[PDB]
Amino acid sequence: GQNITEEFYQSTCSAVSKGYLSALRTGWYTSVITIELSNIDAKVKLIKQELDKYKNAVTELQLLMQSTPATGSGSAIASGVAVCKVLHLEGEVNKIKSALLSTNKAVVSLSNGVSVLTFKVLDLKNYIDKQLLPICSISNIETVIEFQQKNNRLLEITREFSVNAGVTTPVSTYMLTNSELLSLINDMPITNDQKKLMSNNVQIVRQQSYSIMCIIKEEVLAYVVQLPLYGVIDTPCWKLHTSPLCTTNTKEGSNICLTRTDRGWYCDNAGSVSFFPQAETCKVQSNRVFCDTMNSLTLPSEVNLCNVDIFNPKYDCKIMTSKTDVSSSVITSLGAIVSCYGKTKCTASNKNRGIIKTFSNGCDYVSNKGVDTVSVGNTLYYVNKQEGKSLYVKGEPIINFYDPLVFPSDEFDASISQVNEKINQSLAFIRKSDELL
Amino acid sequence: GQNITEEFYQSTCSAVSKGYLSALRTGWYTSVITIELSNIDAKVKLIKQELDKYKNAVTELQLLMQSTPATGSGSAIASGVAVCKVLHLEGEVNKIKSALLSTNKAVVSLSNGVSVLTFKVLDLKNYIDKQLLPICSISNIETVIEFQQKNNRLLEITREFSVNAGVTTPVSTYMLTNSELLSLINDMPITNDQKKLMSNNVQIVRQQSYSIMCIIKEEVLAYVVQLPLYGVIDTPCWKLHTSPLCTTNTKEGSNICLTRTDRGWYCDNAGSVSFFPQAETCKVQSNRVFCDTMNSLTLPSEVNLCNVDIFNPKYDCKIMTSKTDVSSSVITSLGAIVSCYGKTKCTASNKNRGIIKTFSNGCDYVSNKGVDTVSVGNTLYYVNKQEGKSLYVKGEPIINFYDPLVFPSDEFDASISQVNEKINQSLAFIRKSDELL
Amino acid sequence: GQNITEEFYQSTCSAVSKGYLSALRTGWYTSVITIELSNIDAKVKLIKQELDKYKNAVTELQLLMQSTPATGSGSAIASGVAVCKVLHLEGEVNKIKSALLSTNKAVVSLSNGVSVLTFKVLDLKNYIDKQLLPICSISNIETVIEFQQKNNRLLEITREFSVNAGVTTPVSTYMLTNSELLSLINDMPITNDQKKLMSNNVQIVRQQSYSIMCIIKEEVLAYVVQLPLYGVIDTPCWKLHTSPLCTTNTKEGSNICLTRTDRGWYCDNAGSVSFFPQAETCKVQSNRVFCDTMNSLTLPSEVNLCNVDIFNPKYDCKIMTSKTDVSSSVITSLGAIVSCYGKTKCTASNKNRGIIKTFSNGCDYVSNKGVDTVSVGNTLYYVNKQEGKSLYVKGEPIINFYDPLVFPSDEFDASISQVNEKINQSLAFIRKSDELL
Amino acid sequence: QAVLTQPPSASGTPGQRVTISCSGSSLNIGSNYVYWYQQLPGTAPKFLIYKNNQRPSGVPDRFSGSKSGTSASLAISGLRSEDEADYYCAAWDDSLSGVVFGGGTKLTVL
Amino acid sequence: QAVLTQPPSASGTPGQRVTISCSGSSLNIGSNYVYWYQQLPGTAPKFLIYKNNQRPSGVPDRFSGSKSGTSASLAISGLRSEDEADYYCAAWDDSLSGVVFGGGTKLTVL
Amino acid sequence: QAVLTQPPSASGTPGQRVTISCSGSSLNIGSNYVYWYQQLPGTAPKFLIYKNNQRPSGVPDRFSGSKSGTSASLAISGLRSEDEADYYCAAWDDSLSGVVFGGGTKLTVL
Amino acid sequence: QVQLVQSGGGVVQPGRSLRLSCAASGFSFTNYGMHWVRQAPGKGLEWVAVISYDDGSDKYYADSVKGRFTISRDNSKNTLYLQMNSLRAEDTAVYYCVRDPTGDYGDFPEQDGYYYYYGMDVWGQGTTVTVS
Amino acid sequence: QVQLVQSGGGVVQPGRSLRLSCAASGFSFTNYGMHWVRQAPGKGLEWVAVISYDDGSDKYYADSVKGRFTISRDNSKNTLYLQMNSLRAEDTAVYYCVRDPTGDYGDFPEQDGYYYYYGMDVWGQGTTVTVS
Amino acid sequence: QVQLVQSGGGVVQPGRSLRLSCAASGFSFTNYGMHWVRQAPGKGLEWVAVISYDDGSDKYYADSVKGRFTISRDNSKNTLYLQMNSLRAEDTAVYYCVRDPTGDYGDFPEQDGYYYYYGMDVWGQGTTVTVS
Repeated sequence: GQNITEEFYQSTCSAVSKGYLSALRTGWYTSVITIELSNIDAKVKLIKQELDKYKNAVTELQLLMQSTPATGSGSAIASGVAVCKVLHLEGEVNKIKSALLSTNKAVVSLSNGVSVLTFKVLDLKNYIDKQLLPICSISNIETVIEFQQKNNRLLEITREFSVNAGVTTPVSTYMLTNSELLSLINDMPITNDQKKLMSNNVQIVRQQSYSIMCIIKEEVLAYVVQLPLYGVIDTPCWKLHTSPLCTTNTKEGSNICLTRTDRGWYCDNAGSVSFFPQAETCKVQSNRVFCDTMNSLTLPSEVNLCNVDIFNPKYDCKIMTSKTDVSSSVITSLGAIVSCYGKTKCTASNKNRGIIKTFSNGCDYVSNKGVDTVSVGNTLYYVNKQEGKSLYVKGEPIINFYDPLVFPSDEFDASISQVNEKINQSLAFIRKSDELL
Repeated sequence: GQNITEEFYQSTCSAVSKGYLSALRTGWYTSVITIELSNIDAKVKLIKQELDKYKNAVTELQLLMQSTPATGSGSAIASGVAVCKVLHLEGEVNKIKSALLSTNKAVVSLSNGVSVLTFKVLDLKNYIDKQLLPICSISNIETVIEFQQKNNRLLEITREFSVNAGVTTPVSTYMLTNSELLSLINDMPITNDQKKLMSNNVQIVRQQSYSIMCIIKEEVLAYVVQLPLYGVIDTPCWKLHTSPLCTTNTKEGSNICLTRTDRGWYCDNAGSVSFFPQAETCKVQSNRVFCDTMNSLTLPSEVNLCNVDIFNPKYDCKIMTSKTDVSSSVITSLGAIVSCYGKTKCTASNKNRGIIKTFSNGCDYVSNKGVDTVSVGNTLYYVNKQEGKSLYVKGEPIINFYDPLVFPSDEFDASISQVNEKINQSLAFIRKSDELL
Repeated sequence: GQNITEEFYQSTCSAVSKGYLSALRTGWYTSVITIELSNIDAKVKLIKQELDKYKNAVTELQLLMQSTPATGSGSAIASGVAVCKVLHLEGEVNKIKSALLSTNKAVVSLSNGVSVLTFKVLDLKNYIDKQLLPICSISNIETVIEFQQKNNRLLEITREFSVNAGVTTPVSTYMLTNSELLSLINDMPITNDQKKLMSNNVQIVRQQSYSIMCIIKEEVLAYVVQLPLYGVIDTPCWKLHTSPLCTTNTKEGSNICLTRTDRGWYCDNAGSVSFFPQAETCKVQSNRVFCDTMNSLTLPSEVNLCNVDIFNPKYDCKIMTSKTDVSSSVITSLGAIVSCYGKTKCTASNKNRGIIKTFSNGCDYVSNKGVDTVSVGNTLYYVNKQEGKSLYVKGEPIINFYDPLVFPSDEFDASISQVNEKINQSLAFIRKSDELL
Repeated sequence: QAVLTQPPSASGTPGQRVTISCSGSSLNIGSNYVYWYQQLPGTAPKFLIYKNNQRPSGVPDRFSGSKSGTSASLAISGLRSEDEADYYCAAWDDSLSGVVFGGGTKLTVL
Repeated sequence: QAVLTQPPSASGTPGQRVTISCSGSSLNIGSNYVYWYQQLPGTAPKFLIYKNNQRPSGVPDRFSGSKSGTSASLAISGLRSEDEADYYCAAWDDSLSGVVFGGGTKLTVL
Repeated sequence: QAVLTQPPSASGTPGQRVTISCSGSSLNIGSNYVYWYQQLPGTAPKFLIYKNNQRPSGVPDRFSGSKSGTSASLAISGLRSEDEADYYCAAWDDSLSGVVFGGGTKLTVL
Repeated sequence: QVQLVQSGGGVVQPGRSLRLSCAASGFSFTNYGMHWVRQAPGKGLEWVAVISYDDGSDKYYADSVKGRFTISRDNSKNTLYLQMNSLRAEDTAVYYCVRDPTGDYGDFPEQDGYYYYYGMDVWGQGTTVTVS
Repeated sequence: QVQLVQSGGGVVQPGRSLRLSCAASGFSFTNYGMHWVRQAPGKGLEWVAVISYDDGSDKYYADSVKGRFTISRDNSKNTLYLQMNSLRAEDTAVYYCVRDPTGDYGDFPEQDGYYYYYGMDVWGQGTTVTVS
Repeated sequence: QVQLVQSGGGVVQPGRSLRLSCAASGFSFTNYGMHWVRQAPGKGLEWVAVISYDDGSDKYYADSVKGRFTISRDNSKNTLYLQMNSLRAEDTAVYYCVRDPTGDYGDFPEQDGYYYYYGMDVWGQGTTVTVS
């Protein structure tokens, strides 16, 4: 729930940050956002130009809606586009227009059964058709300002759609203000906990949402905002940090290296573990992790055994190998992993004291409590100042269990088992020559 | 032309979506976009501040033009930058300024022979020098509004250039409005079909275009907009979807897997096939595919034989291998490939009926006609609602033709031939021991 | 310093562009940017709406600051966030507010010892609390315009923060104008050369900077702008361009290929060489290269020996191998590498002359002086028009030193030594059969 | 009781267009395609309209179909004598798991 | 000369809150956590406050701590007779490379 | 007929600057570099200007070159007696596939 | 010569069982789903059951016959079956065998991985069943 | 039964040397750093030295004792040492042995890779040293 | 001692052929392109032909001599040739041999992969050819 803990494993040159809580996007909720349109001195010329801006944007969006919707072809906006193709049917936009008369928001059930939360964020019909057309003529300038303020959002929404080919992510305050999004969260069919979670992190909700331009028909401008559904909440999460583990023979080039490849975020999900290899897809609010299951791999509960016994036969833990013993560092949640090899100078420093630690050759770990920076040669690393408990788990480096002569130097996506039987066959290669003579 | 068809191959756990048409960016067209500048109560203070905004933006752009142009070093804007270095010569900007007097657009032939389509999108000289300077003095407020409206585009264009280091993509409506871009498309030297194609998809044209800041000299603000040339039109395209194909031995870990690696878009191009491995680079307008040939691999016409006979000797079809039989799904143009392995629960569901299909162990395929979602364990997949014909081609899974004992588990970028002779050598390794005793 | 030179190596199908100068981001400098806030007819309704926009943005930012700061988890903004957590302490914001009374900028030493350069870019307190509250009432419209102009920056800064989850990069003119950034550069503790370098390339400084939303407390809106520190200046840099090198046996498929994998930028850094494999991370101002050391690998000075003797035993030069002899081209700083294999048509053309060169099978190189485009089959390449000297270093293609029968076809991340001993073992595999009979 | 509701009888004179309605629910017509069938007396039903508006091969142009929200209709233009038959709408129903038929429409030609 | 400055004596009657101040520099208190100790006469010091505001197990609620910029203070609420003791603040000092103590505060209970 | 056009004769007194013009087309001068040569009577031409404005080693500063759009010119400042010679401009021509010369300019010194 | 020929008509006893047959000719029977549809005397059409393509994995029945009727297909014999059990007076109807287009709208059939209703294009001439 | 027991008290001569001992019992001594703290007669507390956890890599002294005093630990004997050299009249004080929590605030100790000051939770009862 | 020495001057008959030679000394002849330039009596300079560096792949002629003249080089002999055929009265001129800088502006020559005109820096003293 809080109380971030972190364990570094001397044996595998890796660390695990535990104590986080999950918020996993497992589904999508489509909502329909609508703008109603009016079909139609220096005071008047300002109105002339501003009305030209209004209608130019409408025709611009009308050109954009011509059988457009698609992005990335990851089929992420597939759920939203499905609603869009339905909105293109005879009286479906009219249902939305009917419910939103003299209101800002409404629930509509399309003839497919899909209930959509609908919102009217701007009324240019009831402005142009009731205050602006009623007057080439004369006017007072503070109507020019008022028309510019209202028309601005339509122009800015057309701005985003044109440059993003009708689909935008993340969702801007132009597409949906905090007020409008918080209202939408309040009424979409989710747990009181899910509503609380989304409302406290609307910025993250924007990151994992889409705005899809749909249709301009019957004087309604409608676009679909595809909101995330977090169906997995409050389950344990943990992040795995990995760094190369090499031998430290004195002579340069005579060393063999090994690195765990399964780094990223892991979260419990219904008896299995969801793994997100691309830390891009996860957002962290200092004890809560929001991740998209689209880029997730569903793994057994036994994958955690790679943190306690990397040689267990129940799971085939993945590593890569090399014989390049370069010096590098990784910044974890509560500290830093420092892989110092060869002649390189590696240090940890406090901004007020200077160097308070010099690392020896090998893989080591320091916490962030009294350290500000870490230097590995020509690179300067800054540590996070998150608060937690840091643990060091003693153990023999597993790179010492391998014979350098039979060790597979180049393996990019191997594993403990695959490396072993690769070694077995190379041991058999020498062996059948060991009894001929 | 339309009529999207899709064939799933039971033998290789892959699918091909045919029936699309091509629009391949093979060249660039450089156009020059120009803004002419004027060299120079509470009514006046608003003019004071707005004039300060005008000149601050000019000096900002003048600082930016100091031997700047480059991005990505993929040499994509190389053609545009070549025009830019020419515009820096003695009377070359003056040629552009001469033709654009009392007009919005003009063709200019530089002294290199290069004819450029030139456009004047904003005239601040003939505004500042004819209505604003003619009056510290007095004024009426509706000149303040008018100066703010005109100066806004210059400010917003400076906004984009500063944050993108002088080169922006995609091209915004600030750099080039739909009206201005459609006019440019109308006159650039291309087929009537190419003009029609670009004008119906200006949003895609923006995606594949660049705006390069060039020069401020002799009271002209000029930037180069690098427009795409689609020299290959209306040729067949098809997308390949791939998913792991594994054996289904009951015991976990006793299975071997295989996956085609050549996924992406393929399009016919002058006797060969253009392949775009990064589906990022292609944009789809539901039967038309716009792709950039910069990220393309030119392949023989025989590469299609991997969809009809993956063991043909004419082409060496690429696969990767593994022994991890995880469950995963791929959403295609007209359906979904479901790779269900082991104990995992895989289902397809209709939003109104619930689960209408439970997948068995292996690789299978369903169409999008009556299915809304697909579930593979903890992941929920939504299908596209594109309309077409879906075909299932029966065939023995090629993973069953391999002996698990000799099967290369870890191959990342192998092929049918490379795997075979890797198996041959490992069969020879056992063999020479099979006749000694 | 200038005078870009480029050497193409016929032996390894690679080129090196020398003569560039370095500007390496090795550290960060945190500065604090502040906005002071006021805690609180058709003329009045415009004020009403604009005041609603003001307070809605404040509450929007207040919701965003709730234990937010993090992005990417590369720990890049770690230094800035450390200042942010300090600003959350009792009188730390008050120190910033005290120094900035009746000024725009000030140096503050926090109680941690960290001296921060602080700036007040907007004063809404001394506007709302002194001209706008002093009047529901009456007014003159040119106060409506004036309030809209001042409030705009706050609204636009809230715009960026909401869509980027409180951390934005690059840094916009909304977060920090050129005037404000140039002032900050002038006073931050760096060399006169570093101040000159940053001030001439503020656009690049923006690319490599972060703006972090921090806190709204005690009527101060503060965000941290994390400026780059270029601790390595004016050292030699060089870019390596690589292309496949294949044999040219007549029969298709009977050829073996080889490609150097160490492409990217290299720069001298304190007795070692800093390598940036992702040319994304480097920005080039036509003789000056700005690179971030976060994505850097520290290599020995002997890595350059791969450009003069790729078979030297002092460094293990990296290659990948294949037997696919496809035709491809690479555009270098001063020309183009053309790998033409098989039946493909490869040409270089001048825009005024047409084809002036037809390439034969193999790897070749042409300069950019008299060439405008290069064609390799269906792909059209444009060359840069940078000026320099181009050199061709004769040498036997190293792919001819390998026997195709023992040659490892699939190696993705191999090296000269790893390929050799892979060949040795496969030669031993045949050998022990060569003396049994 | 005929999940899909359509009028029991219709009448027409030659040359006229008759329009036969068919109203369903969100779970049958609003979600799925609508198909139309024509059954001359003493004969088996003939496939008339598919995917709400498509003529099978050999069905004249004067037959047209359309679907509106949760309801559909068939437009027999240029009414001819042999068109006198029973016309049924049908669609897949998701609340059930089967096809549902209309009540039929006995169309008389004068 | 007691790098951390705190008042030499304090006095209080039962039920009162006494407040003991402790002022340092940027290099000791402004940068690091502050810890408080209580030493009854003739006894060893007792661990009283850690991380500027945390009670160890078995330390009553009436003891509270706080830190402000470069200075810290300890709030002995509900003063009791046995609280009569010497109270020391301590923190890590980065200018040196060791722990620094306050001067002590002889607190008398009436 | 001398693809590049330059005046036939020029004259000057010592100390003067004479300026020799050379006009071409988009395909020769507007696209490529311009080079200048000096040919004293009875001697071989001497390399005078390259890349439109560069002095070869051993050519005095008073010679300068420039190029403007499709035309170029050579500025012989501080005219000296031995400068009396024929001056030729030359450039690569893309319409042809060879080098093209100017018509020459017989420069007399008084 | 697309042709569906039905057989199996006649009277039966309530509580008993009875089967029907329709043999397809002139097309690839394996690739199309098939329907059973009845029409009670003087009543309208009532859909009975459907069988999926080639393997019949998916096979759906109406509630009027659920639990008593069963559909099956023999792709080798190009013939469709209807297992009728527990016959009642309400089941008295003329029974029709129908091919589901399964995509073939004049081009070729499709394979969706589940049952999809494409319509009812080829009809048998019907057979009569009476329960009394 | 967390317990620190000190021994080694007595008078000494200026310029001479003298050692101190504190033996830990009731907890895992290896996992915690340890402090030496003195209190001169009628004066306040003065921090003397600290030793890092398990290995004592980092070991810091005050300037009042720098270059003369030395700290060391025997994890096998669960006992801490103070090497006092060059004793002077100003060193006359009652000397205390203290455990540094090293993270254990009631849960468990941590391993930061360097010395960090977590406080001073377990104290010995003190021993007396007089230089005269 | 950069030096170009020409030889081969003399009278000839129209319709006949004649060759010219210029031998380079004092520099690496292989690395530079070379020019042939003539000057008819009382006329201006007329460019004749050029040969590319080291291998002469690219070799360009003027239309006044296209199809009749040919250029060639012997890098081993450090000597340049001009193959003149079908001589006419208009070809009567003093012929010059010139080195193209090929990048060497005082630093070193370059290799562009094709012919590029860098200028004409080293000139022979000329030889006379008369057709009559």
